[PDB]
Amino acid sequence: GIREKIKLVSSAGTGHFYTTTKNKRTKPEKLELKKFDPVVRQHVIYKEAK
Amino acid sequence: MLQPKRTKFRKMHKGRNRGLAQGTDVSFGSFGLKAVGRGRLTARQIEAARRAMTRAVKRQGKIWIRVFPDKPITEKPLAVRMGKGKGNVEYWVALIQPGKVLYEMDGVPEELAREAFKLAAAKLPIKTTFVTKTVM
Amino acid sequence: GGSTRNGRDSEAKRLGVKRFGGESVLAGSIIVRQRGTKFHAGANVGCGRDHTLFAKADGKVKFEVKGPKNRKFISIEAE
Amino acid sequence: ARIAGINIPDHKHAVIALTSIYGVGKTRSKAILAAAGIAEDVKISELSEGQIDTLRDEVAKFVVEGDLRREISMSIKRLMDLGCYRGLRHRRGLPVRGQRTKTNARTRKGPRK
Amino acid sequence: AKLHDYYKDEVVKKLMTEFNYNSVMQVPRVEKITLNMGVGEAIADKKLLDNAAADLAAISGQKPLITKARKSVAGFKIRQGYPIGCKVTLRGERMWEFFERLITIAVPRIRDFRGLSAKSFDGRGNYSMGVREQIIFPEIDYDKVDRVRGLDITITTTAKSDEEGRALLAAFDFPFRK
Amino acid sequence: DKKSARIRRATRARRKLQELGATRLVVHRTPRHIYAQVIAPNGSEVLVAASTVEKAIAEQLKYTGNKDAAAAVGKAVAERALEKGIKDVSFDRSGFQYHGRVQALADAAREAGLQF
RNA sequence: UCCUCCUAAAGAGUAACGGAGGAGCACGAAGGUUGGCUAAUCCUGGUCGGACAUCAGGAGGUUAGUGCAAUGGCAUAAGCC
RNA sequence: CGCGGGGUGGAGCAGCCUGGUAGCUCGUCGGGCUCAUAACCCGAAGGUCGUCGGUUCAAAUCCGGCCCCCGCAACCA
RNA sequence: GGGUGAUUAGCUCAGCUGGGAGAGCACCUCCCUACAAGGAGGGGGUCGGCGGUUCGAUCCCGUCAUCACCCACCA
RNA sequence: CGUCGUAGUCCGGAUUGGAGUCUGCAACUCGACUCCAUGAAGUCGGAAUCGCUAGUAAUCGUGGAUCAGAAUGCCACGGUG
Repeated sequence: GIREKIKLVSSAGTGHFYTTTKNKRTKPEKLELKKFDPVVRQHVIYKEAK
Repeated sequence: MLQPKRTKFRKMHKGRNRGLAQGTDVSFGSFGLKAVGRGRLTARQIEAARRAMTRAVKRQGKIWIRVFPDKPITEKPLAVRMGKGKGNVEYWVALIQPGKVLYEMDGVPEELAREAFKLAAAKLPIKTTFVTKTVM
Repeated sequence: GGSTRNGRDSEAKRLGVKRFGGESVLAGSIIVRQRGTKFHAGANVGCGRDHTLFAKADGKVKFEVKGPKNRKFISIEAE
Repeated sequence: ARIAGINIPDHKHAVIALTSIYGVGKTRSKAILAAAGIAEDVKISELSEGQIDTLRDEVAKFVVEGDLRREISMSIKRLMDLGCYRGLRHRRGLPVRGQRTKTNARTRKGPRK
Repeated sequence: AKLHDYYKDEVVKKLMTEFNYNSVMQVPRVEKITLNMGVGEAIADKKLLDNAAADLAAISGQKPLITKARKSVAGFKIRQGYPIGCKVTLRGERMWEFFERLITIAVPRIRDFRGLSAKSFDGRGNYSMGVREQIIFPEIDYDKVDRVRGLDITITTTAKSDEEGRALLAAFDFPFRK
Repeated sequence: DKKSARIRRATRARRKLQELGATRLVVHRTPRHIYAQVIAPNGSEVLVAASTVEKAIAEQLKYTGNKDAAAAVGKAVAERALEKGIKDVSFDRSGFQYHGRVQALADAAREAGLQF
């Protein structure tokens, strides 16, 4: 019960999210990652846990 | 005393005892005792055989032995309905086959080396032979 | 737990003998996690994540039988 | 400014870095300040402009450290090089003055934790 | 550099037949001056050590940094990646500039100047050559009355014997064994 | 010694060139001399070479180890490899880091007969 | 239930409620890549200096190392900067 | 996707719903008193309220979050 | 023979994200008068040993000692 | 009269040190004196607790016996009050 499961959203705008886990017990800093999607065809950073 | 350093793998299995041995000519003295048969020896049995030779020569000779135990034996106090696991270790053993030299001496006459190696024959599973240096 | 549970040994060793292949791929000994002695030739590379032996060729295997240490390389030659 | 000490007056009187320099005690540093024309009025810690030079000429007139005691490289033999009980007690954490050890023993040469 | 080429021009090269050497490539050279500072086990305030490292960076052309121990399991019952010193080591142009104020003069502050041992062994001709204590250089914000300080001076050489290092050391202001 | 450190920077590149095949350009240097040689896909034969040890290359230089000397070997090996129809190859650098004199050789080859 | 080494026979499969021990999760990093770097441990002198860590020298081990255990690979590093 | 409350000097618990003003009761310590210790008595010491923002002239006090800690309940593979 | 656990200051015992160990008694010096009760001032242990694992072991791992318990086997 | 405005201080004296001066059968050990060098602790004190009468208490001065030399012990005498 020691990790969070978060919803990251594209810097290009997406109703969908990228699904991943994060720290909640010893790191207050954020998780941000570049990913592709065929609606914007650009490969873009997904950010902020919605 | 007469056991190798402990390991996490101490429940060793029995093999299959077979012929041929490479070490057959004396290397510590001029007189020795050779197996000329096959079997197994305990860590108390080799010391009881050494003690019989020690008491036959006392100060007149130093004794050598080529044997130190390489496996334990797994043992339990009574028969059981079968069964669980594998029993614990209780004593240590060395393996012998016919060409092997077992014991050596040098500081004594041959007629006393014969007597000291005769005085151990009733403590051993095989009917041993006397060996000399024999050089031309 | 803890408990001695032993597990199962799972396949490995050989798949066939002599100069094999002639359809699509040269499948060698099915030995997993192996990167010590059995390899493909640089001229005809293959193998996956698990280092299970194969070489990328539609023809027939040949062995080079020589190399560094104990390397013998599954190779190709035209017939 | 540095003329004889290694310290600086911050709020204490002008006798700091002029006293205890291993050559000038509390009575003599007072006399040096008067000989340099410095007064005790309003407890000065920072001197007047160029006034350090008039003070420097007086403290460089006294002997310090390796010039205060200038034969200790030769006086050592009668203490450490030959048999010397006056030294042997010092190198065992003991005094050599006829000390009343039943009163003064303290911590610095053996606890008392 | 003021003085530097002398240490390969004629130093020991004028005496190399006392060693029966024929080529000037058989003769010793200096490689570096290592330096090592007494850290005094300090950890809880640690700013007086950072200021003593600023006074070490005042005598070395290097950036002040930290050294690690090689062991992560030891009889000292050590922790992982353990910070054990600083070095701040001198080679080339920074070593020849360091020779202008260090390893050359110590008498501007004295009490006896005859004491202390001046020995070393290495078998290859590397040395420990410090004469102890400091005279302190004229700078700014240096009136802190800072206590328990030490700096040990070692040399690394191209020499092949214990006496070749002792012959090369004669090119510096070192007092030698009685 | 630098040779024993240079092979530690070359054995992986060479084992990976053994997967690629074709000719190797074998670009090599020492502080006094620069070298290149086109060796066959089996290592049994050399096709053509160039170096700052050649009589005419060595005299038309101010130093046989300079960037201009590495460029002179680049222009020579590219001319001599173009004479043998060589194209579409990779750059083998014999355990050396590519910056400086090794890049000055590669740029001199660019308009002379060899591009990577 | 799954998994590393072994019983298991110069293919597999496999005994028994057999020998030694792991996984049910963690690090967006130990992922991708360019280039660089080289690892147990021991002895001696010099010191802050409380055996030995350190500073340097001498000897010797790819038995060091890897998010986790095992086993093998591995400095060509897939090991760490 | 669902649940009520607390965190106030060293504890315990008020104060918060009155925005501007720190309290009760123990403990801790200095004196006073005696044939021991103590108890009692008269004083003292410790306080922008777990903590980061927002609303406002103004926040312990009004609202949103994060952590420590304890009840309750509908849908929940 | 086989097995589960306990052993921490002179005493009784807490003490596992293992990391350089602690209170209450007791005792010394004392207060009160010559003591007891107890107020004030003060010290600390191969954590029963051995030998390992570990960055670190009182604690984990294998054993010996001291102490208590479980068992001579279902009909 | 001059001065600090409360600072571990112009406070404070133990210790680590120097060089002279005197006595004596002899002063390293187990003395005095002088002029100088280093200058810690101490910020009015556990549980608590001592004393008191009128030239007295308080406080600051003076002398002397024990001696060759040598007390903060011993015994005594004024001012101010």
